[PDB]
Amino acid sequence: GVRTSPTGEKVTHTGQVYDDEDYRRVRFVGRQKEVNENFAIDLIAEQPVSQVGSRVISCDGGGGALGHPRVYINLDKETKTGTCGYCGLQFRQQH
Amino acid sequence: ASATRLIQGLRNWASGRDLQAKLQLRYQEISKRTQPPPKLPVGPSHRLSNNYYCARDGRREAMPPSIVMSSQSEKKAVSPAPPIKRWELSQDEPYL
Amino acid sequence: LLKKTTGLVGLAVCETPHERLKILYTKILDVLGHIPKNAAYRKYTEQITNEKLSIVKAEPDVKKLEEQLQGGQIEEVILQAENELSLARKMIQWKPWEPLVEEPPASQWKWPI
Amino acid sequence: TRPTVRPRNDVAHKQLSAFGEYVAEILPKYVQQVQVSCFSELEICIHPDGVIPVLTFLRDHSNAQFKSLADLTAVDIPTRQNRFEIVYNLLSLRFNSRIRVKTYTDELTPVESSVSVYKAANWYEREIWDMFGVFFANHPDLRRILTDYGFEGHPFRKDFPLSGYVELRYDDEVKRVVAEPVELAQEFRKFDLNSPWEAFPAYRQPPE
Amino acid sequence: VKQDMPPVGGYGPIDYKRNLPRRGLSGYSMFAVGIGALLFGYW
Amino acid sequence: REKMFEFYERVSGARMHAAYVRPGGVHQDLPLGLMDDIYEFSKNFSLRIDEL
Amino acid sequence: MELLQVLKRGLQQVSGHGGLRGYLRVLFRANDVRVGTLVGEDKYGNKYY
Amino acid sequence: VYDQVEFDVPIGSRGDCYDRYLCRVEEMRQSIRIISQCLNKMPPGEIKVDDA
Amino acid sequence: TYKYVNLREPSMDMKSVTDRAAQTLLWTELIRGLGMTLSYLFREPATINYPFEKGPLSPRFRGEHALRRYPSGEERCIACKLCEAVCPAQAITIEAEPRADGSRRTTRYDIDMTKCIYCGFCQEACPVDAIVEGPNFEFSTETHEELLYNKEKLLNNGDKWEAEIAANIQADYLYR
Amino acid sequence: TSVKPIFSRDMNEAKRRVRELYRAWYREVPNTVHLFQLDISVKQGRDKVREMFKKNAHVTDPRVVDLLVIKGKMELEETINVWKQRTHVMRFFHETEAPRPKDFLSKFYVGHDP
Ligand code: SF4
Ligand code: SF4
Ligand SMILES: [Zn+2]
Repeated sequence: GVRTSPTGEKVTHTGQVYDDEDYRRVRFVGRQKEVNENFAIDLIAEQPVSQVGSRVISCDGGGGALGHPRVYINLDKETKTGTCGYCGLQFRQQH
Repeated sequence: ASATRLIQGLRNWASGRDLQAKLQLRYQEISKRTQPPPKLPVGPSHRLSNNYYCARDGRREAMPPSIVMSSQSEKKAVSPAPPIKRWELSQDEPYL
Repeated sequence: LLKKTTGLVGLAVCETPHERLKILYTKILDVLGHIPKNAAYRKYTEQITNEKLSIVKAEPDVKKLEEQLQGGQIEEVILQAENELSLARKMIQWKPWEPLVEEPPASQWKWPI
Repeated sequence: TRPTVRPRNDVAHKQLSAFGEYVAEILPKYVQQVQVSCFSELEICIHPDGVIPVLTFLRDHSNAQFKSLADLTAVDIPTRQNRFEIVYNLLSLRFNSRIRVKTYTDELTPVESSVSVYKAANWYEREIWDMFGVFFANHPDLRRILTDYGFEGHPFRKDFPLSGYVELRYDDEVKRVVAEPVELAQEFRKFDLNSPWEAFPAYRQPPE
Repeated sequence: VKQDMPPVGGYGPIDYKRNLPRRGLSGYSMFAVGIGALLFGYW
Repeated sequence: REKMFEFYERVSGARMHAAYVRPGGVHQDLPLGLMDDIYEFSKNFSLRIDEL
Repeated sequence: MELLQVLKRGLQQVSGHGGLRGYLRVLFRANDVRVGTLVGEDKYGNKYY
Repeated sequence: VYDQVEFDVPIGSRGDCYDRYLCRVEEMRQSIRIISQCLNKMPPGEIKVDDA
Repeated sequence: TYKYVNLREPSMDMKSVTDRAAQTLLWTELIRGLGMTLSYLFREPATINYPFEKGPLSPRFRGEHALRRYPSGEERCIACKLCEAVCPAQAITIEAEPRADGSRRTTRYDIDMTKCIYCGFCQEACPVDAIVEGPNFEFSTETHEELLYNKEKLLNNGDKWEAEIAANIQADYLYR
Repeated sequence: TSVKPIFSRDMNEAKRRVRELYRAWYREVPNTVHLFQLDISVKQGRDKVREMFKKNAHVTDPRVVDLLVIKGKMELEETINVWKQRTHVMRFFHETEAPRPKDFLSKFYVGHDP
């Protein structure tokens, strides 16, 4: 979800944009500002919450040794989903 | 490899060697760029038992240097080591 | 049999190695007699020089003398005898059997600091 | 301790200990320590007034014959009052051995040049002048060898900073390469890496 | 296990010696050919 | 020499500065099929020395 | 004679690029005119042989 | 493992540029000899020390 | 176990002396050298037709840096700064914060490609395979600061080259 | 408190050596201006040599002034021989460096440093 400042400048996924009175916009004059349009905070929120039937799940990000270190997530809160601190995939105990 | 036998004989004669036997350009004799996945072996410390690290700790068996002389008979004169053995001339190809 | 070259560049062949070695060893013992008896350089160098001189007096051959002196060619054994002679002539001047000139400072050789 | 630990050599350890006793009692006027490390390397710590009598001994004595000066080195240690530690690495081809002769100086006391023993030293200690500021007496042509021609200071001292004090750039007003005080667009990031747990109990120092 | 290993009988023998294979006529023959060329030219 | 830089690039990923031999061994094992190509290089390299 | 096969391979390199127009096209763009098996073509027009 | 490979050491005789040239050529020869022996005698196993 | 290069006395019979003088006067070894050079004249050269042909590379190749994502679009980097701790040239500059969903992500990820020594210690220090040194080597610029990459350029190199970086890591992860 | 000398037994031999080094530099300055085709005057270079000598005029240790004579002779040998270029000679004249603030108020204006 990229947006645009009043100066016409794209705001990055970090939130950086130069101010109106900031001289450092002159580096983009006649050139471009390279932002990445694939925001990971948007793409991870599109994922479905995975319903599992255990009390503690494991997550390695998929792909085995191609993902992240394997972590175990406790799913005892029925208020909040159990979110992987590495990959951001989130889990819910189905009962 | 695609050279005609006239140019091949000319080239072999001008070099004086059989050049087609040992071509410095490479063809289908080299390895495939796509290989099957390997199963690499593990070391000797991948054991589930009798593998306490205190019994294979290299860095902790390093000692401080043993002080021989410090300023706090008819004994034999020594060398740092026995004198080096004279090398043998090569039986393969001595050039003699 | 007159070995044609020593194999080393700038090291000429000695025509009469035994007489040259006897002269150099007796000259080392002569210079080395000027050192005091308590000095370990005198005792150690007299020991090795008397051993080498006994071996030179015991062997007529050049090749077997090279194999039992155990110093390579006979010409670099002669070179080593000359270096030992020059060293002992310097050791007369230096007098290193004397006690230590100065103790080092208190943690001068302490590693790690 | 078989596969992953380095195999200890006891024979060369014993031989280097005996030869260190030999060197120490032939030359007790200068020899201050003799030590053999666990990986079997002999160090002869001597007094700086005996650089030449020791090194001419080990080069010329018929039980030493250290005919090659492999490397000559200084080490700055600022916690010592003699902050420089001059290190001679010697190679005896006859007995197939190596020895280390270590001595010391501070900023002001000269060391006698060993070019009359090993001509190989002619640049090394010259490098030690350029990098550490250890003056060598009776050196044939003592000058800088590695730094720039107008370079002030001696870089391999540990109170000298990693980047220098001056940087160079071409100035177009003066048509010339000029020196200015160094200003980095990004400072070198000093990392504090040392763990606060002791790694090696064998090397523990006694407390105060 | 699967590891980069040589073949079972090992690799073939690899040549490593000098091969400067001594071609050409003798010195007598080369001077004779040169003299014969001179004699043909002179004639 | 270009083929030997291909050997460095296959073993480490850099043609010159491999950072491959490390304290404790090497960084990474040989890729499969590398030693066959080292054989095919070495079998023919003698003729290259001979013509030099 | 094996020179006739060389000239015939050159003439079928001419005939293999789709005539003289394709031959001179690949000669001036590529500075090479040898023919290969078309392995594929991407969505940009790069042709792989 | 140089104590386990078999190779010769080329020795000059005159100490000039030409003997050093021939020594480097014959060291390339003996390097091909060592590479043949290393390709024939490559053991299996790990490539780092297993002290982690 | 040693050999003597150049320890040959030439033979002194009239045959060998005449051979050496015919070599001297008739230039036999010079014609040998001309013949070896003429033998290379009639060889197919080693020249590849760059840029239409490319030099062969391996999947271990260390080229242009890129930041990878998971197969959900979430970026792999969790701001742990191991790559910039291991970096031998101090080419990596990382700043982080918890972002709006509490995830541990970077706000700054700079790689100076003019300090970088292209040794790949960052990709092998990375615990999540986030920073990788990809297959691209054709990224020469006309300006110095176009090689001063920030996080946007690195995530765009990941999005640009992921179809190839995933296959190189597929072919080489079992050696790692 | 008893140390080994470098060249000088006391300060007087050291001042003899400092004096002879200043003599040698004073003689060399016109040759240095001529062959490096410097655009300073000879008087300006002799003033710079005077400044580089009088910077060190507070040193009361014979060993330190022995080392200063040694380093000055090394600079002189690198100048007599064309080992320095024009740039290494002109680095004594900090031309591209803007004059720093010297008083308190302007250093207060420009930044944080004393
Ligand atoms: S390849 Fe090496 S130098 Fe470059 S960023 Fe990675 S760790 Fe740093
Ligand atoms: S790229 Fe990898 S090593 Fe670097 S901070 Fe991110 S997760 Fe850590
Ligand atoms: Zn996960």
